Amino acid sequence: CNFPLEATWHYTSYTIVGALYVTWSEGNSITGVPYPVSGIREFSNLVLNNCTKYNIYDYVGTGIIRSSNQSLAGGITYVSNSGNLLGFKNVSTGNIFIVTPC
Amino acid sequence: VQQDGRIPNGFPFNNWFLLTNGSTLVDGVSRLYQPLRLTCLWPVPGLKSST
Amino acid sequence: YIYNRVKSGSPGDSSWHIYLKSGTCPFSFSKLNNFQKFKTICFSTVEVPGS
Ligand SMILES: *[C@@H]1O[C@H](CO)[C@@H](O[C@@H]2O[C@H](CO)[C@@H](O[C@@H]3O[C@H](CO[C@H]4O[C@H](CO)[C@@H](O)[C@H](O[C@H]5O[C@H](CO)[C@@H](O)[C@H](O)[C@@H]5O)[C@@H]4O)[C@@H](O)[C@H](O[C@H]4O[C@H](CO)[C@@H](O)[C@H](O)[C@@H]4O[C@H]4O[C@H](CO)[C@@H](O)[C@H](O)[C@@H]4O[C@H]4O[C@H](CO)[C@@H](O)[C@H](O)[C@@H]4O)[C@@H]3O)[C@H](O)[C@H]2NC(C)=O)[C@H](O)[C@H]1NC(C)=O
Ligand SMILES: *[C@@H]1O[C@H](CO)[C@@H](O[C@@H]2O[C@H](CO)[C@@H](O[C@@H]3O[C@H](CO[C@H]4O[C@H](CO)[C@@H](O)[C@H](O)[C@@H]4O)[C@@H](O)[C@H](O[C@H]4O[C@H](CO)[C@@H](O)[C@H](O)[C@@H]4O[C@H]4O[C@H](CO)[C@@H](O)[C@H](O)[C@@H]4O)[C@@H]3O)[C@H](O)[C@H]2NC(C)=O)[C@H](O)[C@H]1NC(C)=O
Ligand SMILES: *[C@@H]1O[C@H](CO)[C@@H](O[C@@H]2O[C@H](CO)[C@@H](O[C@@H]3O[C@H](CO[C@H]4O[C@H](CO)[C@@H](O)[C@H](O)[C@@H]4O)[C@@H](O)[C@H](O[C@H]4O[C@H](CO)[C@@H](O)[C@H](O)[C@@H]4O)[C@@H]3O)[C@H](O)[C@H]2NC(C)=O)[C@H](O)[C@H]1NC(C)=O
Ligand SMILES: *[C@@H]1O[C@H](CO)[C@@H](O[C@@H]2O[C@H](CO)[C@@H](O)[C@H](O)[C@H]2NC(C)=O)[C@H](O)[C@H]1NC(C)=O
Ligand SMILES: *[C@@H]1O[C@H](CO)[C@@H](O)[C@H](O)[C@H]1NC(C)=O
Ligand SMILES: *[C@@H]1O[C@H](CO)[C@@H](O)[C@H](O)[C@H]1NC(C)=O
Repeated sequence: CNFPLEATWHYTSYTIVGALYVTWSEGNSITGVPYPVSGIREFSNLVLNNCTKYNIYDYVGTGIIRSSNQSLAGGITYVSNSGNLLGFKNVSTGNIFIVTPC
Repeated sequence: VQQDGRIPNGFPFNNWFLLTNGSTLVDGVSRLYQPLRLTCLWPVPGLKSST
Repeated sequence: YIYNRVKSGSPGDSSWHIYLKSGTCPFSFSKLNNFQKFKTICFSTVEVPGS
């Protein structure tokens, strides 16, 4: 599939210049990143206490994340029966985070 | 190894992963097709470069 | 759309039928004369990327 490259002179005339071609297959080996992160050995980001957009273990949405601590024995993802994050446990440790819709 | 190759109920699967070809499950219940019936099981096997 | 069988002067070409097929486009060629509306169009007899 492709992305046509178009040219115009002040949006009067329009013509195609060329195109960018891309192939792909679905899966989870390669991830796009918003900017050229450097220095960091393992990439993640977490903002607390006011609205964010998040991508957390493939759950995507918006809201406010706050830290807490409860004896949540079990896995690392907690969701509603509508598929929305209620919270998550930060894998390497026992800290848990609560996710709310601002 | 139990009769018919079952893993004993109550075992903790300390380092046993589910195999995948793509995505992974994190939390939930489902029917899987996985290499979990044993014909053998060899403890602390003694594998060396001479094996 | 015009098929010039008449170019032969003696239409043995009447045994041939040459016409446009339904295209890969969200419109029928023959219906482009109804009151269809565009911002821009352009037509070509040669391959154009994205067309
Ligand atoms: C399939 O896998 C599942 C996924 O992991 C599994 O479910 C999980 O099962 C474990 C059992 O191993 C859950 O156990 C939790 O343990 C808490 C931890 O404390 C215990 O364990 C420590 C480690 O084992 C011990 O150190 C500690 O014991 C010590 O302290 C005691 C207290 O001081 C003392 O008496 C002992 O001597 C000792 O000194 C202890 O034993 C425990 O807190 C936890 O909380 C539940 O119970 C509280 C009491 O009922 C409720 O107050 C809490 O409020 C919990 O109930 C919630 O979860 C139930 C399970 O999900 C629901 O029925 C309830 O409705 C309630 O759910 C609400 O809240 C959830 C938010 O908290 C929300 O998501 C729900 O929608 C709902 O709103 C609990 O025992 C573990 O958490 C289960 N984990 C998960 C994620 O569910 C399931 O068993 C497996 N399937 C099969 C077939 O087995
Ligand atoms: C990632 O994606 C790959 C994608 O292909 C997938 O690998 C494929 O796995 C299946 C399972 O791992 C392999 O296919 C066959 O599986 C049977 C499984 O046993 C069941 O079925 C038989 C028949 O229904 C029952 O009797 C049995 O009880 C079970 O219920 C194997 O037995 C097949 O093995 C054959 O080949 C061996 C080597 O060639 C022979 O020794 C064996 O005799 C088999 O012969 C049979 O099949 C031949 C097929 O060409 C046929 O010619 C023979 O007559 C005879 O019938 C077999 O392997 C499938 O091969 C796998 N893929 C690849 C690349 O090989 C991965 O599992 C998936 N991974 C994950 C984690 O999802
Ligand atoms: C899940 O839980 C783990 C639990 O450990 C969290 O991972 C750790 O994150 C901290 C951040 O959370 C990493 O530790 C250190 O972070 C610094 C981050 O910068 C902020 O904090 C400093 C704190 O002094 C402020 O000055 C600064 O403004 C920022 O606000 C790094 O700069 C540190 O680097 C230094 O130490 C390392 C280790 O000794 C040296 O290699 C570096 O040269 C340097 O001197 C440092 O890394 C901590 O390392 C992380 N944990 C692990 C295991 O690595 C995860 O963040 C959390 N998950 C999520 C999503 O947050
Ligand atoms: C069949 O014959 C006619 C003549 O019998 C052919 O048409 C003529 O071809 C000549 C030269 O080849 C031209 O000068 C004439 O002017 C043609 N006729 C007309 C009306 O223009 C015809 O092409 C032959 N047709 C075939 C073989 O398909
Ligand atoms: C709100 O977000 C801005 C960034 O969007 C940050 O400066 C500020 O501390 C935030 N927190 C709160 C609770 O106001
Ligand atoms: C931990 O839980 C207590 C439970 O009573 C709460 O007051 C405290 O803020 C929690 N949060 C954190 C991050 O410690």
